[PDB]
This record gives sequence, C-alpha cells and structure tokens, in this order.
Amino acid sequence: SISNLSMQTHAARMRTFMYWPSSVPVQPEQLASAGFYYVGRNDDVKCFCCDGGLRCWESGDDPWVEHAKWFPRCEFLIRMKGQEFVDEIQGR
Ligand SMILES: [Zn+2]
Repeated sequence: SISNLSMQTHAARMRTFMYWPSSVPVQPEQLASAGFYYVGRNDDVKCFCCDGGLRCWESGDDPWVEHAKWFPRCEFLIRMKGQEFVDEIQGR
C-alpha cells in the first residue's frame, strides 16, 4: 500500500520543495518525478509510496537510478520505470 497518500500527486510533491536548499545539485522536478517529496530537513527526501528515505545528494545523482538501487521493490518505481529497468540497476 501507499505510505503517504497525500504525496501521491506530482504537484503536491513539488510544493514540498519550496525551501529546498539552493546548493543541492539535484533539482525538485527530478526528485518529485521519481516519487520523492522533501521533509523540510537539510536535503532529506522520502518516497510517497515505499517510504524509502534518501539524503546527501551529489552532482550527477539520478533520482530514478537511486530509487531502483536502494528501494527496488517499490510499487511506484516498478509502475513508472518497469521491472526491466529495476533489474538492470540491481544487477550493477
Ligand atoms: Zn518508492
């Protein structure tokens, strides 16, 4: 089931990044697209579906690749990217 139903829509997730720190090299649009919303502390984000949390984002980090690497069984990630994409990331 969905861990945080209130954050299931892209527009609700985007609102959470209003005060996302400027020096973070990963943008709200990319994080929100991958299911992540900002919890309001440093650069901590969580997936609305699996509740997986990620922080300390680096330049070049791809939110979809990170979602597949750390949280492969997420239903949202599998529905958006497909099991084939997840399997490829998991295999590397
Ligand atoms: Zn997830």
